[PDB]
Amino acid sequence: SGLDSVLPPSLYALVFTLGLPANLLALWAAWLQVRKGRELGVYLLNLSLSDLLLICALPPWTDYYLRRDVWGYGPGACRLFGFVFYTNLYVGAAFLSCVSADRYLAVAHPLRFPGARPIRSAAAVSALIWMLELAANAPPLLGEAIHRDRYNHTFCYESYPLSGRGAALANVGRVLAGFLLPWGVMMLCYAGLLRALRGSASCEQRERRRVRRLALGLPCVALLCYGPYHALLLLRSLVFLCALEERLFPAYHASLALATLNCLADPALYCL
Amino acid sequence: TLSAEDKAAVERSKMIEKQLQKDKQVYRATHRLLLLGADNSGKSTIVKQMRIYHVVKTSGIFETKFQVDKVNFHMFDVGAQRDERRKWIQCFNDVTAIIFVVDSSDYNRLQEALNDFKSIWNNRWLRTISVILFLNKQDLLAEKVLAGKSKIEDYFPEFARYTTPEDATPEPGEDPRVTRAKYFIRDEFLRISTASGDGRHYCYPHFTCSVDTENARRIFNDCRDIIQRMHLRQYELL
Amino acid sequence: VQLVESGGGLVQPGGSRKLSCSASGFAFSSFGMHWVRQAPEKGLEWVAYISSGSGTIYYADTVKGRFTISRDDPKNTLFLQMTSLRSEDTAMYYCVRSIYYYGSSPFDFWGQGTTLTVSASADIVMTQATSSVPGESVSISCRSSKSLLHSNGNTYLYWFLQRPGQSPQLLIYRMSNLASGVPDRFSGSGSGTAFTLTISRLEAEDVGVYYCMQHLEYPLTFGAGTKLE
Amino acid sequence: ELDQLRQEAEQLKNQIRDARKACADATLSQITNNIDPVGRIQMRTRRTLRGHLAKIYAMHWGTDSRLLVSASQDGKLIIWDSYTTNKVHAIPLRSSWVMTCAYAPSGNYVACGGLDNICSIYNLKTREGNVRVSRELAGHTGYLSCCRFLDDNQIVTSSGDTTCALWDIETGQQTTTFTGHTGDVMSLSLAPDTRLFVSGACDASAKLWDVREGMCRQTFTGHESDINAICFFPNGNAFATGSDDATCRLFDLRADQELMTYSHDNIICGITSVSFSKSGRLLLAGYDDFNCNVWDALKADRAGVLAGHDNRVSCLGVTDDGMAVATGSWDSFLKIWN
Amino acid sequence: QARKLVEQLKMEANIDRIKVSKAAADLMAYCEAHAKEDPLLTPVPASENPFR
Repeated sequence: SGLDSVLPPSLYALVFTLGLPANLLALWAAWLQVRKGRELGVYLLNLSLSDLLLICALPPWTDYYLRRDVWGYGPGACRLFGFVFYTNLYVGAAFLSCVSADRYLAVAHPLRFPGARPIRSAAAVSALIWMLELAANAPPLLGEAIHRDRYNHTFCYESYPLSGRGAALANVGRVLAGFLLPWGVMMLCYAGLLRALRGSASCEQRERRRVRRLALGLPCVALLCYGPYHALLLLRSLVFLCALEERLFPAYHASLALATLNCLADPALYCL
Repeated sequence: TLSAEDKAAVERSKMIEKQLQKDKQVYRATHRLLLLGADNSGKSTIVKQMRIYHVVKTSGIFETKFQVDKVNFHMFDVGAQRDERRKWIQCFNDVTAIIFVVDSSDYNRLQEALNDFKSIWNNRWLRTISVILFLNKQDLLAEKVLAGKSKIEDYFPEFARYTTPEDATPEPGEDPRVTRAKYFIRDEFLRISTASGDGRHYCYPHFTCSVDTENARRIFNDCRDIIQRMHLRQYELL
Repeated sequence: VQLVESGGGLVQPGGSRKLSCSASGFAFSSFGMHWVRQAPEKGLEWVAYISSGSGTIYYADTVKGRFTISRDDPKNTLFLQMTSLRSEDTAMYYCVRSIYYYGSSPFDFWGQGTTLTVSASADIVMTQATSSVPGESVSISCRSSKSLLHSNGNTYLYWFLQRPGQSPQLLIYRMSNLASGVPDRFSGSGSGTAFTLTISRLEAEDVGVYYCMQHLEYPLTFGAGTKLE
Repeated sequence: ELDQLRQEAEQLKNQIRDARKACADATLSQITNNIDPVGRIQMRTRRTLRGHLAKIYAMHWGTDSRLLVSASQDGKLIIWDSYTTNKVHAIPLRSSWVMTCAYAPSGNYVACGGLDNICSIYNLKTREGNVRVSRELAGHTGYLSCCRFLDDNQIVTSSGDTTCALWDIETGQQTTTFTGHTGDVMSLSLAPDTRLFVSGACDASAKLWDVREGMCRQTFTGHESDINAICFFPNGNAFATGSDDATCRLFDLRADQELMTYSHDNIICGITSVSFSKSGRLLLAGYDDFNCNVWDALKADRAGVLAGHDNRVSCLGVTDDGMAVATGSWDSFLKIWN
Repeated sequence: QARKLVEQLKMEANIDRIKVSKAAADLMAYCEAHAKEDPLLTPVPASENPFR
């Protein structure tokens, strides 16, 4: 422990230096097309909103890491910032899944989607997703924010080892229902999109490769970003159900930094 | 703020907006098509068959209802308008598709039909509007080709050097020479189509007879294809 | 157009009765409708109003909880459910048709009325002049507690004429506009608080009681009215 | 013989052109060079009128300068209260391909027509609460491109076939038919005294007609392509036309000649709607490039640009009191400018 | 049928045409007379227009 002094702050600084303008421009682009009756615009609007909140959450975590694990701002700040960070992380994946499903429906069923006040249904689904994510990530806010230990750490929303299966089954549920359910929906919807346009006489060979690249890439980018963190979380939890933790701790926080790196990829791929 | 009569005026306006919302669903769930053709092209037979199977003296436009798989379709054709076309053709730039019925068994006015299709395809307002052409009257074409009395070579010199494409699929089993002729006509239209399309709009060939009962299904498949492609461009997938 | 309503009779105090107003000859669903009553020998008094689409319902203070108003657009009828009838409800209930858009003419048509008998604050007060006044010219006048001129530019004053047998019929709306069908003899003028109605050449059919109205804010008060003889 | 008649027509045309050149001594640019330019003109969007499902082809202001009728390809006429953006009426049409609309001066009627070849007249003020079709006028063999009210009982219609006609509304029949165009008639503008009117057709010629007599007084031919819009000067002694040659031209009836041309090198799209201001000092003209320009009618200098539409401006109307300019486009939005 | 064209063209030929200079002068005079009564040209103060 304690070789997190370089990498997490580097990634957080790069995110806060480029994504915030990128997220702002993506948010403006998303709003500019909600005005034109579109209903992918609301999903992109909510996604860019989630990314912006995650970016605002980042700098206290950058200080938390550079200051060698201590949470100087106090217990309340731990609850607020950890809640914002860990909820926006899953909200992003949920809205990526919604975008994928919307594109799949609009491509596979053109003469029947959406057809009936598209914006309202999409906004209702967005509100429902936010409610579900907050209701799922509230119990970790229900517990003690900070755990001081001997070795100059004073953890915030972390335990090494965890505390008696209460956080552990919560972690396994969070993995299997905040990743690999929405990512599975992503992969299946994009495969269906690339399969439903096989048989179309309009699409050439060239226009089909572009869709193939996009459909295979966006699931792949999302997986490469959100995969190390959730694989490591599932590993620690399934083990719990300090040798191990002392081994994979730097890998864990490297994975978390790589996971929050998906606030530059989403604006790029979905706006520019 | 605003008085009682203004409250009631705003409430009446809101009622009007609610009625407008109900209209929108129907308006956006119904697909509009424009039917074009010449006097000889059997588009009257096509519209009669479509009207019978599924669902005022100088009137300038006629409307037809038909429904396929619980999806509604409007099919308009112009009745009383003059030969000049460059002005009223602009009203149809939001239609799903244009149905261009051409008589493939004439050989004499077929160049005029090609010119009309060329004008429709390259129109500045009819871009991003795909065309479903029905090379109608196929049975007359077969009869006239197998008769042999009239030949296509003298109207079109290039037919001598033409050969059947490998992608041809003569299903029922017929004389190969009529297949060659009909695919030559299709390829002439497709040449005019692919000269300057630029990928914004496509052209869907079809061989039809006026008695055929698959025309509604065929229009439905083509319109499905157009909407899918349009949706792809609309949901930022390409 | 016509509005025939029925359902009135003797009722013991504290009872209940339902009044229905059957409409025919106009687009019912687009007209907000009111109930207006008058005591056996007094002036008119507003009771209730139900908007088009049933989204806005108002009641008078004296009947705020006792009555409820409702409409049935497909059946093309208007109801007024009355409960716990006090002794101050003996009146002839009128069924009034009103529409609201820019330039519209509210209170344009009135029903015949039903006879109902029961056995033994900061609202605009409209005050008329002494309730008693051919070929001559008469100048019935009126006054209001609050200025009826609004920031829009419309002063909401309505003049109604009630002949001896019939129910009231609109004569002038918004103090300057002659209603459809009223002869050009009538004309209205005013300045915000005081208003006058002028008949240039009185005729035999111009005799009756002239009631005024304010429509700036609910409830809609009327005034006692002046009797021509 | 036919050759003799052709030669006679050629000689008459030559004589007319010679006379027109004789009456030309100083161009209007020279006589106007010594006046102050109007300077830059900035106009801002005050209201946006939403509700139309599809593209808008026509609009007409009311004589009270507050009410407004708009027609859209979805098959509706909406009457807007321009001050409060309320909707006063929503009139569904039998034929959805409507491409003209008018608002009667008395305010009792609104007319509309299009590819149906029928000029339908609607009664706004009925004993019932709804708006009903008062009468449908039939007899044109082409699409009805424009219609204008003279009074509550007379309407003037221009049609796809080369014919304008003056109708009686009580008795459907055509009182007078106006013939002489060789192409589709696209626009129509009544004079302020409602005794003369001009019609611009697709033959690049505009004609001044006589409503009572029924004969063409003059023919104006300066344009290079089909004329899309036309409107009288408020004087009654001039009119301006917008064509597909990307130029607007101002003619005079008394001189019977073209005065000044409003063209720019950058502009290549055609004019689709032309309207003057109250003084006639400004000539607002729509264009196909999504923007409406403002020209100084006396100096041919572009004074301003009205750019707020995401698709081409199809209609353009200046109110009677001059307070506002309304603009409709194919994005289904009207905009009131000031 | 060209006889109708010739007849109408003759009836159009003999009309009284004024000098173009007088016409332009009349246009200038009309535009200068009604300069005050033109909100588009000279904007009205922002308390009298109804679109404020």
